[PDB]
Amino acid sequence: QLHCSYESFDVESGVYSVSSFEAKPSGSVVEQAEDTKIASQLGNCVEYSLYGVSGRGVFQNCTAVGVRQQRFVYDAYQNLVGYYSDDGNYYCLRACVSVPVSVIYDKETKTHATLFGSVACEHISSTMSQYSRSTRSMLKRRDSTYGPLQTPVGCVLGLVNSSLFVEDCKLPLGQSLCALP
Amino acid sequence: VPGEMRLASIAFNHPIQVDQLNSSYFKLSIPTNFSFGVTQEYIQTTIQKVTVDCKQYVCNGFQKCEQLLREYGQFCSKINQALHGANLRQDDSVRNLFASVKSSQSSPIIPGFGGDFNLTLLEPVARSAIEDLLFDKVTIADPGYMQGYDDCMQQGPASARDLICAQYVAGYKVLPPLMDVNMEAAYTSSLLGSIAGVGWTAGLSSFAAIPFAQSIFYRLNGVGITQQVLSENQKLIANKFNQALGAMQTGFTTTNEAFHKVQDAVNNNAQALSKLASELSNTFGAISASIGDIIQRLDPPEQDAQIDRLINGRLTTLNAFVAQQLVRSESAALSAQLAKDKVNECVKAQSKRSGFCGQGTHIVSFVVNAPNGLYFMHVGYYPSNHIEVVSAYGLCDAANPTNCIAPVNGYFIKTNNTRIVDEWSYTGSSFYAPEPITSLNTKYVAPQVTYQNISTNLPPPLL
Amino acid sequence: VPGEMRLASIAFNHPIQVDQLNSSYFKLSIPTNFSFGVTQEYIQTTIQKVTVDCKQYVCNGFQKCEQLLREYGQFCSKINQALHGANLRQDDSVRNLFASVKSSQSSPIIPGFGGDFNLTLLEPVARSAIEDLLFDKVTIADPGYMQGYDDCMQQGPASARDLICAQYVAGYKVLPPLMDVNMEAAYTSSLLGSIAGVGWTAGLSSFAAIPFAQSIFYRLNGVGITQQVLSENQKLIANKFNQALGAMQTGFTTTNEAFHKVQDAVNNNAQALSKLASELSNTFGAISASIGDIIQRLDPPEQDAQIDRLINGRLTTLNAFVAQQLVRSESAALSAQLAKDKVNECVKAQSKRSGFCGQGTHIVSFVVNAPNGLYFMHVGYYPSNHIEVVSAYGLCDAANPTNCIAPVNGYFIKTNNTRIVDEWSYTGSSFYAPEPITSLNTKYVAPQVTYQNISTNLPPPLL
Amino acid sequence: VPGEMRLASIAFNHPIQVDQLNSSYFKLSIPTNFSFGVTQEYIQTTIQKVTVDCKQYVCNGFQKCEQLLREYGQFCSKINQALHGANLRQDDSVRNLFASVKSSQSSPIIPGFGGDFNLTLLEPVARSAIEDLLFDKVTIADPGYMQGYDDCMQQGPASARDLICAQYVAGYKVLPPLMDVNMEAAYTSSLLGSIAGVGWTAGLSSFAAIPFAQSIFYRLNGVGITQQVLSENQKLIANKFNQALGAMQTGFTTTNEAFHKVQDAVNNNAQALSKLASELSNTFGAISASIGDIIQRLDPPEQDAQIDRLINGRLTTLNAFVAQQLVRSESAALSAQLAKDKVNECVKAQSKRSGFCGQGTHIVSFVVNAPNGLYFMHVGYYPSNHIEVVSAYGLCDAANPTNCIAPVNGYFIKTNNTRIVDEWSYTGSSFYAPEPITSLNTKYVAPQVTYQNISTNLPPPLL
Repeated sequence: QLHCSYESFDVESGVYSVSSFEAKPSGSVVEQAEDTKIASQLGNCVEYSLYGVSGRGVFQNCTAVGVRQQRFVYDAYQNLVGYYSDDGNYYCLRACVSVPVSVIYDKETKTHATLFGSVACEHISSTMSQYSRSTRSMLKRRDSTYGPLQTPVGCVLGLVNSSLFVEDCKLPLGQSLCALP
Repeated sequence: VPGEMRLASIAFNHPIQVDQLNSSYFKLSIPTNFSFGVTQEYIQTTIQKVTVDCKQYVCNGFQKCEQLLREYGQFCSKINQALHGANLRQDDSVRNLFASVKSSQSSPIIPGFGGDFNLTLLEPVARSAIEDLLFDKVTIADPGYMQGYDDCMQQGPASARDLICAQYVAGYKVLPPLMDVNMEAAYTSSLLGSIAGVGWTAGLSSFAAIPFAQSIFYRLNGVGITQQVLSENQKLIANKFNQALGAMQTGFTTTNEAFHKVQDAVNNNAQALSKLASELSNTFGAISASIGDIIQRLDPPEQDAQIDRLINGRLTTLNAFVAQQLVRSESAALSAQLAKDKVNECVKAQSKRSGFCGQGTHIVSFVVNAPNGLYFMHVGYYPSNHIEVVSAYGLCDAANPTNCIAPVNGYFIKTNNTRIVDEWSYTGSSFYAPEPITSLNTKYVAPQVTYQNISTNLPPPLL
Repeated sequence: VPGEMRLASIAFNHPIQVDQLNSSYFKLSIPTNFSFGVTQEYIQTTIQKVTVDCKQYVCNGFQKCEQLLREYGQFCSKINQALHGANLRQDDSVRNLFASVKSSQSSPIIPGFGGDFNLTLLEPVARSAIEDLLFDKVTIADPGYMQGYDDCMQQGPASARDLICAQYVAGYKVLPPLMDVNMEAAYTSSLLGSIAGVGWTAGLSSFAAIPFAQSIFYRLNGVGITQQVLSENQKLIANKFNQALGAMQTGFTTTNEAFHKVQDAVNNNAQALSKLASELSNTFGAISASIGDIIQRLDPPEQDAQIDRLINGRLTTLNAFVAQQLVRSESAALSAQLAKDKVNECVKAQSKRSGFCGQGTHIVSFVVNAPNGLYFMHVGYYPSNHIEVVSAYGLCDAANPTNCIAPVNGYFIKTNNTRIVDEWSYTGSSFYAPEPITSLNTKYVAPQVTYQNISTNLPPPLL
Repeated sequence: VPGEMRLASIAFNHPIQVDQLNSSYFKLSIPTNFSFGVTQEYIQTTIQKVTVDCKQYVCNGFQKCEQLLREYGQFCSKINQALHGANLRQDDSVRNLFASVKSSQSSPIIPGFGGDFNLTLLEPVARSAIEDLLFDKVTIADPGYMQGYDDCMQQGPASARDLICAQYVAGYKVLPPLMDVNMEAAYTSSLLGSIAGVGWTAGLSSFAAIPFAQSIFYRLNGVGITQQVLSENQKLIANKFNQALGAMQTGFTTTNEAFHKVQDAVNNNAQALSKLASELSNTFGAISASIGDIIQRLDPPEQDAQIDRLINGRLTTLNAFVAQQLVRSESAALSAQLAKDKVNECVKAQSKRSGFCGQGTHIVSFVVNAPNGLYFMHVGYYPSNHIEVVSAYGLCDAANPTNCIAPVNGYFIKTNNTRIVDEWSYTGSSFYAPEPITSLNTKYVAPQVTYQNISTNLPPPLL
């Protein structure tokens, strides 16, 4: 993707943002009194239909906020903040968690590594249920032999805790972290 | 209740008038009292760094929109290119600044540093009391880089309303700062530790490491206050200076202009992100702003026309946003260059220029970290209780015209003090206090027609 | 008639060559004549402040357009917000400037101030002769704030063509300046009254109030002219300086670059207003640019489509206009910061930096008010008739190597004057005039191999 | 192959710690070794000047498009107006800069100028070796003004791919620079010939023309190095300085930041031209981007609608391009003002400010011409091998409290040298070297409680 974005076969060294993981939705949740097994599923990332209102997200049982009778609670940008259901419970709706991705590239050694942002390594795995495009297998040639590594900037693959002190790698990751070659 | 508004004229303060005179003597206005005071400034150095996942901002994973977006794929490539170039310039501006901030040498810093001066700026080994006031008083939205999306997940409060959670909706990513607040504090304490080693010439080589109180007295000799006054009034100087420091505890309200500028820098960063978020709900002739809605409600010949219109307005908004960010990034770089110059002229040295700083000549200034920039404090010396006195241009021997003298850093004034048994006396430039005229206070000059002809008691030259 | 154009090469003036030499002596180029001269600069500080009644600009009271405009009501709110923020920044820039301009003390100003120097800048207690020339020569469209719309009414001339009358057509409102020209004149005369009280150290505390002519002579000692020359040629100095002031009466033509900049600042303000006015006549696929015309000529299904197209282009023009104003406002604020620095370095003090001002070192500078800014005049000292002379690095006693001297603010030159009976003579740095070498003109230094070995007549040290 | 990336922490260099002490003496950090070093900067002064034949860019001579373009004729007039105004500002910025660059006097320049200093900057009477390296290393596309279109004609190579040949396709015209490289070289050599005539006060009047090596020693006295050290180590100074010059031969790679900035200035000029060229192939709902194609393929009711759409997008692109050029032109003018200030403070004089230049105080700097601007080299003095010593604030006679002295441009240190038979010794501020305390190194001051009470051997005053 980077080679295509710069129209070249010799991209300069740096840290570059790339396409994020979407999430990948689970089985649908439907409420519409007027077909019988999944009227609820408390907490995942699901498609839904609520009396003709549709979308997708994670539901969570939470303290009541809006005026019940009107059902659908909205914010100032008209996004569905929450829902009063026909079981009498208020459910908070927080959409789903996409995972930002960036890659570290050094042109001189022709090697690379990746960073998943502040999401934390508890949500990261060697293969992904979340989907964006094709594969990350070029990293996984070395990085499927290691665990994900938790850092102050984020969760990373292939980064190795060396605990070296270096003045400038020319590949800083933010905070005080640096991606040494 | 309060009543009607009152029409008023804007007051004009007339400056104190002093009569210009002809002949060999003149009227001189000189201060007899003073107060220290503090003025502050905020200089922005950076913009919050962002990136945008262009494809995700325009379309949330739909295959029909993706097929159409292939026609416009070069626009997202250009958006990514421009944003990446802006972020590199921000990071380089920070590194260039901190390369000048670093000293080669410093003092250690302990509690009790500064002696008689209280110094609430001292680290609690940390940041400082002033930094903690500034960061808490400004209404700062919660930072990312800590677990972030996990506080927008179901494993967190129902009351989260953060722009962090709007990041994954819109495809934003706010990038981390390049320094770390602990490293910023290390640079800031290194500047504080260099103060009072920069006197006695140079300061770009040797490091003097002398007592802080003594360096202040040396700076006060540098603005024309005589050392006799400084020797007697040391306790009073410490008291006035500590009162001026005490006034900083009331300076974190929006009536303080420098504080108001810090708040608006934070508001502007939030404003830019909120603009892109709000535009996700705007149709551009579409039935709905959701691409999935118009996929469900329309047959494919009609559907694709509606999706294309929706894409065109979304791309146009991103282009406008990038243009805004490029302008802001450049203005921040220019502002960071000003900050670098003030650190090398007001923090590391005494300034003789005026203009910069509070208008009271200049003595020691300090720097602390702020949201998106540096916050300066400048201690100045402010006059009060001015009096008019008779003064002479210079003095000479009436018996020998080549024996002529002129005051150094001060004036020759007619005596009004009962300790002195001479017609003329010496005073400092910034503070009224008579003293005897001696060789230490004067220089030899060529004769002039306006110099006084002294017939008897002159001690430099005695002849 | 004149004939054909002539192809020419651009001339390059070669600077005067001086041969570098080896050995213990060197060739020195020094001026023997001079003229004062004046250079000028215009620094813009503000933009004409405007507001726009967005709804009225888009539509002139029609109910059909108003119903449609409710869909776009947030665009007018954003236009008002942005323009209001720009106007606040303009007013704050003015107040911050004038806070530094004000002195704490000054002289009274009378006719005859300045003695031998003529000074047409003196107030006619008013503004000044120079300000009245500048305001009349520039082609300024008539101001509002005076009765305004009543001169666009039927109770006034048929020949009015003012942008004041275009204000109520387009919904503009030009706002008043925040100062008042009388208060601006009070600040300007307060700067003039502070000149010649800022010498003899400090100047940020004591106020010297000494004779103006004497302060000029003191500034000329500050650029290396000896006081002996200054004492003899006082009348000639006054004559040359008054000739340099007399040249200002021919400086209000567009061949003067600073004057041309003032005219273009006025043109730019008018240009922005005329752009919005001209766009009221432009259709955007509409039958007519009047909303009332298309209401009369169209049935309501067709009518509303035409009105919407007309609204969309009108809103787009206002958005472009606001973006232009924000850029201009920011550049004016940065330019106002430069003006503040020049007032604190060239007006209130003698500058030693070069760069700033006309290139002739620097002596006293002046400020007057201009359209949208400040207009500076800088008096400089320009050399003429340079000669080459033999000079030495320093002198020593041939009998005693520790007795070595070096000239202060001047040079040791081989004697070519019949009054002096010594091999070496002292001259000033900026003006050729031999003098005897005495203790007042020199300092003691460590010995060097290039210093001359003097075998007999040295008076400092006599030994 | 290389393996996995390594996570590392960014190192923080702690500055050298020096203990602050109470009592009458203090610890002083002072350098014992040094190296010269060179830092460089690139300051852009101009934008490549262009004009656009608006009508030809939009349409290549077709009569049907010309009839339609009459409706939009004022847009091309406005595009021409705006571009012409930008080009005038570029040319005036260049003339204003060179008016300050010119000296009134200079030395002749020969091979062997500078004595012991090698100076590869010397002209090969030409430009210079450094300029030829800079112009060849940067990837500069071939210039026009030479026969140009005749190398895009059939009388030239089949491999030409120049933007010169894209000029006649798109209607561009790149304008010539206003100077000529030979005249630029004449100004640059005139700056080099003025170096070492600007010492010994003023420099804006008299021209000293003294030996270059001697002027360097004089500048080194100006940063607190004693003349005894300078007298002994002349050969070593020349060797270190020539090593610092030798390092410039490796400074023309993109790892050098100043060099990288020059390359990007050239890239930006090319980028703007390529953007307009690429847009000639873009349809805006047209069947083809060629107007002749849609004339051949369509009947005239359909044809003119397609031509109008194609015209509208082409005009919109030109409007965006002009807005980009106006912004770039203004930023270049502001950058050119910075260049003017550096020439008058770092090239023509020694700077005492720090901030500007490489951080090692400052000694002589040089200027050469670059693509679109000026390239500066600054020689600085960098400390090494610091040691801590005992020092005193001042000294007095124990028998007579008015006899007190304080060091000038240096420090009083406890003796650690076997040549000296005194308790105290004098050293320079920038370089450790003990010397005897004599009248040349000191000044008389008022007494203070922290001054030492010397019971015997003091030579200034002897009493």
